[PDB]
Amino acid sequence: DTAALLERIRSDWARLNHGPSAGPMLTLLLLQRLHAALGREIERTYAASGLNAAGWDLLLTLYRSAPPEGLRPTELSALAAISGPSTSNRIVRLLEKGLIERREASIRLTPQGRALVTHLLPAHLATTQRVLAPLSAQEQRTLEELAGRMLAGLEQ
Amino acid sequence: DTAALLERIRSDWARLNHGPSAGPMLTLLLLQRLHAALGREIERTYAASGLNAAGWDLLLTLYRSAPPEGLRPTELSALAAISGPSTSNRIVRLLEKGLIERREASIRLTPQGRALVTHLLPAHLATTQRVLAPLSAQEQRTLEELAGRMLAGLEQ
Ligand SMILES: [Cl-]
Ligand SMILES: [Cl-]
Ligand SMILES: [Cl-]
Ligand SMILES: [Cl-]
Repeated sequence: DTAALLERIRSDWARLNHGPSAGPMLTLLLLQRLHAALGREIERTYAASGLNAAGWDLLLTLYRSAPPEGLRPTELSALAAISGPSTSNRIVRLLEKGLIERREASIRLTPQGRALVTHLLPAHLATTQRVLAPLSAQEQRTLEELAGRMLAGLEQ
Repeated sequence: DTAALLERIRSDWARLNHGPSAGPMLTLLLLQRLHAALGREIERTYAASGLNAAGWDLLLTLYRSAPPEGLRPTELSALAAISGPSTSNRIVRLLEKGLIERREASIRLTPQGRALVTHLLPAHLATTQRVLAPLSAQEQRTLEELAGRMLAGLEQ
């Protein structure tokens, strides 16, 4: 908790120097902690509906980005916020739960899946704005730029 | 990939408006994608040693932050970058693997655990600097501040 013990972690890294700065290690630690904390907040929107983060992401991505016929698996992953083994049986599970359907693959929301997102979105949108709220307009755009810029350097 | 389709995702959110801006949703999507991509890069340091992200984090946190007697479970979680169900049997597994030991709990590196981190750290440190490399001194510190600032708002 806090920046309480960033100083402790900073001085701990300094002891490893035996005769450069700790910024990069601290910055990544902070983003990692931020990723977890953001997870917690965003989760509340849909935890009671029985969804997890991978499930909500897939549903929401279809809601915003699927055309009426749906999205194919390549497209879908390219448009979703979350990828990786974290998302292994998300489609299987959501099919199971009646919230998405297939057609010819090609995936879309069922009516129950769409009403569900429609009902949660206002709170998801509220939480999204609330977690960024400590930051101004510049700052938010700056965060945007730096993240895109870092992210660009790694996308290969 | 790219900012190629941020514009697609931005116009997709705009269609949801029926009569505010998409920044927050895009910013969080970007941090989420960044978290995954960073994961991939950092992973290479220790994937061949058989570690995963939770395992490496625990070992490294001891390396930098444990005193000679080791760290108790509260302390350890407070000093580590990663928390949550992601880290459930990390201690069990690392004990199993001979890299950490207990004593009276209280956890520390075994000699094999310490040599392992000692050997990987240079590459972990290299990767850490490399993924932040697209950004300047200001920028890195700015990212640091904004993340801490967001993270502070959520730590309760
Ligand atoms: Cl994140
Ligand atoms: Cl999204
Ligand atoms: Cl991250
Ligand atoms: Cl660390």
